[PDB]
Amino acid sequence: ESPTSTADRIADLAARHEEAVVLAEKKAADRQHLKGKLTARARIDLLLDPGSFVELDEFVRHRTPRPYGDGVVTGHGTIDGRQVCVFSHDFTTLGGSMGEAFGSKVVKIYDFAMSVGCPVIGINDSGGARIQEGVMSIAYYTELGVRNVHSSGVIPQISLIMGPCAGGSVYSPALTDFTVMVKDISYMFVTGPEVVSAVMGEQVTAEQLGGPAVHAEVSGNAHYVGDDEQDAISWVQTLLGYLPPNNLDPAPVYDHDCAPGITEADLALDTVIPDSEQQVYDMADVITAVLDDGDYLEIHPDFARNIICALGRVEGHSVAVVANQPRHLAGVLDIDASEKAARFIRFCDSFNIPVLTFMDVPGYLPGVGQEHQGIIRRGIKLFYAYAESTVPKITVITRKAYGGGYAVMGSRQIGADRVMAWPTAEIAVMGANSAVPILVDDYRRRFGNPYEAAAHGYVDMVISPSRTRYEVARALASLRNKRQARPARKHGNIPL
Amino acid sequence: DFTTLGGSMGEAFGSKVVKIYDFAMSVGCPVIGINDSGGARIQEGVMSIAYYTELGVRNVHSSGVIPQISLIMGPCAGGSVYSPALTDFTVMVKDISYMFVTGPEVVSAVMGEQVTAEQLGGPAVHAEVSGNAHYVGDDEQDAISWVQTLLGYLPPNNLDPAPVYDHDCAPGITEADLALDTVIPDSEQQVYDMADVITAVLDDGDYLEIHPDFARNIICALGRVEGHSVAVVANQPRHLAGVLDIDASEKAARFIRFCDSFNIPVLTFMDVPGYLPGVGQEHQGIIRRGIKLFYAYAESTVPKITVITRKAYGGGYAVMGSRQIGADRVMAWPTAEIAVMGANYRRRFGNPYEAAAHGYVDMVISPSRTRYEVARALASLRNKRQARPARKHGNIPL
Amino acid sequence: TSTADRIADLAARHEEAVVLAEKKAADRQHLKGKLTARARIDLLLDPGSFVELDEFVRHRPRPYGDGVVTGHGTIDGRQVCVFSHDFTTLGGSMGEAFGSKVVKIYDFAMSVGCPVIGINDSGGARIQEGVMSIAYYTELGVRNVHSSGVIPQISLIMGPCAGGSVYSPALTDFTVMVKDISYMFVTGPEVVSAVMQVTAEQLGGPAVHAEVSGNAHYVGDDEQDAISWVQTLLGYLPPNNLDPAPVYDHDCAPGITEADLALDTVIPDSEQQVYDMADVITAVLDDGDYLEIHPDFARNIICALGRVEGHSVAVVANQPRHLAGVLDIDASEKAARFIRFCDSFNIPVLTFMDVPGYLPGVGQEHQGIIRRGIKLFYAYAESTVPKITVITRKAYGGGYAVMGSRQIGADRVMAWPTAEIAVMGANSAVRRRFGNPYEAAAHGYVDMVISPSRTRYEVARALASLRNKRQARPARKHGNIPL
Repeated sequence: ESPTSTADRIADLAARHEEAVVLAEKKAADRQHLKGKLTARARIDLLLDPGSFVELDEFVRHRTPRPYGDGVVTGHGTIDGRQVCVFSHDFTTLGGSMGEAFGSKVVKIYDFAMSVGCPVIGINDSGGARIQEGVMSIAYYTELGVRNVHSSGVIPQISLIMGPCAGGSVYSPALTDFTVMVKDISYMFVTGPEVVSAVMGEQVTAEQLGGPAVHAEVSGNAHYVGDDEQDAISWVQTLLGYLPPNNLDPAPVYDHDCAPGITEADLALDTVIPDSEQQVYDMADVITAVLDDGDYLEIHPDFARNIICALGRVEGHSVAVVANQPRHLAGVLDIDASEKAARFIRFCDSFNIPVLTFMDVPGYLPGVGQEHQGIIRRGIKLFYAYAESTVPKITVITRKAYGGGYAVMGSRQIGADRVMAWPTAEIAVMGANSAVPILVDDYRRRFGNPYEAAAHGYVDMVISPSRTRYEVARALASLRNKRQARPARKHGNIPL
Repeated sequence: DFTTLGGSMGEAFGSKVVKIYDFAMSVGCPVIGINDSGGARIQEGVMSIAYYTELGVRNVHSSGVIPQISLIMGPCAGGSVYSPALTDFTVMVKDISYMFVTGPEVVSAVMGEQVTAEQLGGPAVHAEVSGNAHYVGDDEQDAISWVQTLLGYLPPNNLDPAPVYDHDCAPGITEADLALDTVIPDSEQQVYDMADVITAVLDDGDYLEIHPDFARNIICALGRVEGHSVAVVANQPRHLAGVLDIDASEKAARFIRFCDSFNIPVLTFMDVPGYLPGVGQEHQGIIRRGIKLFYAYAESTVPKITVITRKAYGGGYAVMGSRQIGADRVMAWPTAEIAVMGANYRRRFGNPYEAAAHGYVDMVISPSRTRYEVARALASLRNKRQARPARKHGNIPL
Repeated sequence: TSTADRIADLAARHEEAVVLAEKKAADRQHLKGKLTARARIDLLLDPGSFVELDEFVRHRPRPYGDGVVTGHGTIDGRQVCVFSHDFTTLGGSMGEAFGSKVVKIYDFAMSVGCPVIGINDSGGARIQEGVMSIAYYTELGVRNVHSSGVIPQISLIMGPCAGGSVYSPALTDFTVMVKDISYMFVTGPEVVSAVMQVTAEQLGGPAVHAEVSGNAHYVGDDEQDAISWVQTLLGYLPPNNLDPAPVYDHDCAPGITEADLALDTVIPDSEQQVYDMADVITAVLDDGDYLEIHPDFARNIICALGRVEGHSVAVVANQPRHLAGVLDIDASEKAARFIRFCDSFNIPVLTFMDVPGYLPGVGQEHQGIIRRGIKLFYAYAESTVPKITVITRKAYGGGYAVMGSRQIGADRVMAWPTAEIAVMGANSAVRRRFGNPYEAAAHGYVDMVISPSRTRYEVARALASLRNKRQARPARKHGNIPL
């Protein structure tokens, strides 16, 4: 019911707003704080620019307790001045459970984001499906999932996991481009610990089964884990600072403080590669020499540490970095590193971010484990990602460049636009220990260098390492107007 | 030709394969590669790698453009695996073929593992464990025959139509159809063979099965209805109660995306209780890998018909070609149980009628009618046109 | 339970949903001289071709189907989608379940590109559902707008159709009502009389919309005739705006016939004597037959679909038997929308012209003959389908400009020796020297001057010569036609 008078309806609206927000927030704060968690609205407030939030569907209700908003807070705002859409589950209101009203609110802000081409950040903290709504619940899960698939590579999609996330709740995060978890308040699994322990013979805790560390290091479902909710939200904002709003519009360009000439940071790369091939180096020291301010945002820091995927800038422009890391498993490629880099590269290609590869790859990790778990069809994903991509590709060969690993890591035949090799680059069909299908020191002298590849034009230049920053910046600037045609098809058939 | 220079990859060799692949892309016809190689020609150094890469690149730019089929009829190691891995179907032959990125010499010298080539990457390994092999022939005649039969279902390319064959379906109800009224057991812990339903519906009771020895809890096959190519994805309760898991999800997911690329409609037979639980499945990444099948269904635009024979719980029901994921026609049997969960109640909710009340299902039929209604739906959907997101490509989880 | 028991349980609800519901519905509808929703679906579609969807959908008394029968089928072998309100169940009123069923049939028809036939017989909005009903009305309306010119849309009005119920029929391409059993109005006679005293038939009965308002393109004597009318109409149309129209075999005489020669005498000698333009049209079309649109509305103009050599042809022709064939508001809007529809579905336009000018008067000017008569000019100029024009007699000023003259875009314009193509008539220019087509012919504004007996023969040839016509269109979301 409503009042009749105009002033009384304005007052009545103020009362319902008071109940739906101010009251609902006080009380949610009490229940969440005793579990070390923030409220849906506190997270929205930390994520968005102050004063930018426009809340939608504040007075939506389900159709049979009927709290305003139905357990999710939705709307849009800005992050560092650029528009974004937002939803944030309220775990304290009907469990943040997936219902038709809840789901319709999330569907609307997703439709809006697709309509204007802006990113979507989902803040997840849910008790799961709303069982009393029966199959209706499933329908809306599927609706949201379908939008994720139709937004994939169109608008950036980021998932923050800041509470329970089980069952159908895992479906939308799984389809977004980045999933960010938080240290002690989040977990993630399709099937829960109690039923795993009831049908399978396994007694496991929620954190052992699908805690943050599991997905950051073992399954690879988590691209970053924040120490606290603030650290995760900050990571998300920093990531958005590298991305375009959509796959058509340009990425942001920032002012820079790049040295035009040789610096001591540049001269340090002349000694970064050890004399002995037993000794490794930290690729990060190479990467930081090239990127603006020596800084980058690392994707999957704790997953497949034998390869680095990161976003940085050169002369104020977004650049994606993929680099073999000799500090872990000698920088060989394997299943985890290949899927890690493969999806990173395909994402950057969709949103027109050029890829800067630093190569030092001795080969693949050999064992029964790798073959039986499918290194062929899963390692080939990185080949597919490189060959499919049309963004500018610049490749710096620092050391090992053996066989298929060399082929995959942004070689010129796979589509790289500029390939430079240091004199430490060893570009060969295989190492000298493997080439005894026909003394290994002699082979090492003839072929442990880039000059056969350079002689065939497979690399474009062989430079002193200190020139790297400079040449990368040149190559990048020369490639910004690149246009490359794509095969005509509904889509490819990438191995899965 | 393995007997000539080891059948090894070089610039001349490689340029010959480059020329035939360029031709096939040029006229839009399928490519069948027959592999039997000692590997890279090391005397040619990086040249060999370059050409491997060239062929790989062509495979990627042909993916979803022309059907690509790889027969592995011998050794296939190192660089040799790259092109087969990128084609759409890999067919091996027992006793004579194997595939691995790194060979046993290096596995033992680097990892301390003593394994033979056949244990490391033999046909059984790739047909049953890794999934790299979509079919393994007993002999070469059987593998070649399999490849030709497969081609008989497929269009030459992603624009031209698939072949249509002469037909012999009985116009009215048969006893094979009426047999489906009895296939679902009364007792719910008792299973049935989903293959009997599939063979009841398809022409000649026949289908060419993809990945027969891999993830047998799901069936992927090509068959025909009234002479037209139809792709079948079906839960098989004979293995793991028809549960979904990592292997089944990736198997069906790629099958569906390939069929979508070449305009083959997808007919789903649903009977899924849920997902396989365990530390194994979660830590091996069931979230991001199981979701691949959801991506495949939701992305696809070919006609999709779904027959719900029995269990239809939660996310399993969502993924298996529900209407909300994009299916154009969804019919349910009276044995269909469409609910959020099973018993985590059974009398009021163990049936298709709440989903039917919401229009989430289009149809509740006696099973003997399935073949007929499926045929009608398929024929009614051949002119389907559906728009696709504008993008270079999506960002499917890998 | 048991598997056999669930099959039997399903048989019980199926009989409950259709057979028992059908006999009660048939009773309550026969009590008003109307057939059932399912009976009409069965008269419309090919026997046994109907596939019903959403048979057990229920709202949130809960009857199966929620008061509308939805599905798809074939008409004379070609696929069509159909919905049919059941007035006896919950008033055949618009609710969310009801609405979702028609939305699904509409989505399907848009998806496969086949026509939609809606059969309307509704108590209006389901008030108990509040705004939900409006929401769903709107959904359906939007789909009509996005189907407009994409798939043929036909509305059968076979009972009450008031309030929100009028919105979707108004947006379809053809609305057909039935004598004595149907009516249409935005607001009902109750409130209309409460600000004025009127009955439903005088406010919005079929005769009103067939002759006065123009909302009804045809009125059937009974339901069977209206349905037959719709099937005959679909036999002329493509399934959608991309795929070709049906082509039938014919037995056209290859040479000049006596039927052809009868037109040499059809135009009277003295210019105050009028003729029946229909005799010319029937001389040109296959079997002397055509399907007339808006037969009782603006009868100074004829709009019809016929065939030449088995191919669909649209005919727009001035009719001197009514208002001497002048153009007016009603005739302009009728012909204009017919032409735009035919252009959307790639049906060529055959014009027969005998136009002395416009109907004069305060009535016509004050009600906007400028902005509404100009719609027909827009329709001709916008259209890109082949346009063939036969000028039988009067060809005066803007009237001649509008009916498919060559400068407005016609591809072939032939004139009889009785054609008087002039800037204005004899009385207004202050004529024996100008009462003829030859200054127009001398300028090439007409392409040929023929003896009337040649008409059919040249028309057919022109038609056959133009099937591969392509014409570029302005780059725009859409135009700004006057409304």
